[PDB]
Amino acid sequence: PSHVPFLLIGGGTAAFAAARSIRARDPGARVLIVSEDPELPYMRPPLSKELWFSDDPNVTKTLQFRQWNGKERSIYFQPPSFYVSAQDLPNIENGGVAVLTGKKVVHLDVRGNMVKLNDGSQITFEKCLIATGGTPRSLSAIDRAGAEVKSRTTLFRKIGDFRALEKISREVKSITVIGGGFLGSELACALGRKSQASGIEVIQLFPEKGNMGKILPQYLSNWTMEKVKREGVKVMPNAIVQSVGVSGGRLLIKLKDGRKVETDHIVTAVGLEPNVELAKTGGLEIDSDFGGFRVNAELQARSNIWVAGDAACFYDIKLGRRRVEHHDHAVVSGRLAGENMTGAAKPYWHQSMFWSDLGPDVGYEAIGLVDSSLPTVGVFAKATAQDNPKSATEQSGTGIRSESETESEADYGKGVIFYLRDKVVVGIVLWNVFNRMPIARKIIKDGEQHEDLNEVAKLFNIH
Ligand SMILES: Cc1cc2nc3c(=O)[nH]c(=O)nc-3n(C[C@H](O)[C@H](O)[C@H](O)COP(=O)(O)OP(=O)(O)OC[C@H]3O[C@@H](n4cnc5c(N)ncnc54)[C@H](O)[C@@H]3O)c2cc1C
Repeated sequence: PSHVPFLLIGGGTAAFAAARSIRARDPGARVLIVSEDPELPYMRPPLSKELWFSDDPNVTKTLQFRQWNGKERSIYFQPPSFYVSAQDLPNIENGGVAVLTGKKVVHLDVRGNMVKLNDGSQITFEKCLIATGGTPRSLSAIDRAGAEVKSRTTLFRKIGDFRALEKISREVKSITVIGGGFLGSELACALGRKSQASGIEVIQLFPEKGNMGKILPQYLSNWTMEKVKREGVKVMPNAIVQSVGVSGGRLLIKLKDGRKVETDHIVTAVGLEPNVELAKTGGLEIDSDFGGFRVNAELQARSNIWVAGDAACFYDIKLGRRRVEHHDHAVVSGRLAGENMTGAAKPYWHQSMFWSDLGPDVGYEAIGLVDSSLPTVGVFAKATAQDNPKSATEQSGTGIRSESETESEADYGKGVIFYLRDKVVVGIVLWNVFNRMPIARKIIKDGEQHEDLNEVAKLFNIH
C-alpha cells in the first residue's frame, strides 16, 4: 500500500514524454514511472543504428554513442540525477519524476484506482497512463522448437538485446537475420559492416520479394536489396521458414521452397505485438483489427486512464481509427497524454513520422499511409552531397530525425514517392530528401487532386 498522483506504466519513450509534459503544466506534481526494464528511460533508434558504428568498445558499456557528425550522445533521455528516488518522492513536496525500475504492473483496477506490482505491493493513483509499448513477435517455427534453438535466438528491442547480439557477433562465424522490415534491414547492415571487419557471414532472409517490400514499391525495394548486399550481406528473398533444428552443432534453417541455410545465430525482426496483458484484469477495450487499447482522440480509455505509444489504438479524425509505431508518435502522444491528464481535454492532431537509416549514406523518411499495394507515383533525381543523413545530421545537429524535421506543417539517389488514392496523396516516402517533412505533412493534410505530381516534387529539390 502507497500513493502517487501521477503514475505511468511502462518506462519508455511515451512515459518519459508524458513525465516531462505533466511537470511542465503542473510544476510540483509528483510523478512515478514503473518499468519492467532495469534501465532508465532511453530512446531506441540508436540500437539498430549508430551504436553499431563506433570503434570504441567501452561504448558497449557507457551507451554514449556517436552521431554521423561524430558528437557523443547518451542513449538515456536525461542523466539519472534528473530523477528523484521512488521512496523520497512523497516527501519532496515540489514534485519530480521517480523511477521504479525492475518492477511490473500485473493487475489494474479502474474502479478501485490502483495497480498491483508483481511483488504484490499496491499503489493508488489519481491519474494513470498505460504506455507499455510492445513485445517483438516470435516465429511459430522457432516456438515449436527446443530450448536449445530458442536460446540461440534473440528478439531485438532492448539494451539487453543490443549488447547480447553485438557480443555474439565478436564470437561466431555466421549470424542470420529474419525479417525484411526496416529494423531487420538496419540490423543486417549493422552486422554487414562489422562483417567487413571480422569476416563473419551475414545472411538476411524474408518472405517478401525484397527488403521493405510491404512498404516500398518494387523498384526502390529492389534497389534497397542491392545496398544491403553491397554492405556485405548474402540476402535471400522469397524465404519462408519451415523448421529450425540443430545439426553439426550449428543451427539449420529449412525453407518451405526446399533451400537450406546453415548458421550460428538467429536474430528475428518480424513485427511487434502490443502489450495488453493489463487489459484483462482492469477491463478496457483492445482493438482486434489494429491491436492495442481502444482510446478516443484525447488518447483516453476510461476516466483517469489514458494510453499512449505503440499500445495506443486511437481515433484520428483526418484519417480514422489507428495504431502506429513511430518514435515521433511516442514522443507526441506521450506529451499529449500528459497534457490531457492535467485537464487539457485536447484532441490528437499530429501527423506522426517514421524514419530509417541504413548507414550514414542512405535514409528513408515516411509519413501517412504507405503500402506497396496502393497506386504509386515516384519522382527521382541524382542526389547531391547533402542528400543523406550524414549531412542532415551535420546541419540540424541531431541524429533523431523527427527532431531535425520538427513536428510542424508548412546514378539515381534521391526522390519522393507519393502514395495516391483518387488522384489525392494519402501517403509519402522520401528517399534521401531531408528537412522537407513539414511540406510532406502539408500536402497530405490538404488533399488536393493534382493533375500533375511532378510540380509537387519540385518542392523537395527535384529537377
Ligand atoms: C531497435 C528499434 C528501433 C527503432 N528505430 C526507430 C526509428 O529509427 N524511427 C522511428 O520512427 N521509430 C523507430 N522505432 C520505433 C519506436 O522507437 C517505438 O515505436 C517507440 O520507441 C515506442 O515507445 P513506447 O514507449 O510506446 O514503447 P516502449 O519503448 O516499448 O516502452 C514500453 C516499456 O513498458 C514496459 N512494460 C510493458 N508492460 C509492462 C507492465 N505490465 N508493467 C511494467 N512495465 C511494462 C516494457 O518493459 C518497456 O520497457 C524503433 C524501435 C526499435 C525496437
